[PDB]
Amino acid sequence: EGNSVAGIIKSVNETSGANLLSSLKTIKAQAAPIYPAAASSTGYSTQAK
Amino acid sequence: AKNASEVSELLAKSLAEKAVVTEGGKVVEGFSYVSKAVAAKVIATRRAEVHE
Repeated sequence: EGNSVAGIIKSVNETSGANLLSSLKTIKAQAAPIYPAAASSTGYSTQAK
Repeated sequence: AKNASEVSELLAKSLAEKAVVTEGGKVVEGFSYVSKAVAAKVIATRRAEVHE
């Protein structure tokens, strides 16, 4: 797992000048941190039981 | 004959694009010159690849 800036730095450097500003929200999102999604509940685990 | 103006224009342009440099009527062979329009595309290339 490399760091997010060197992925931003690489994938901005390998992006031509015409498709730069179109491709900036896909570099913003590829280096956004993971916030894991809410699964469905299936609550009351074995230590709560 | 409707495209006779086309062949007449191209006949001049083929002689003109490889135009030779004459010093005193003497042709200097191996005379390389870079245009003002060729050199102004080298600039606009260099200005655009620095701006990016």
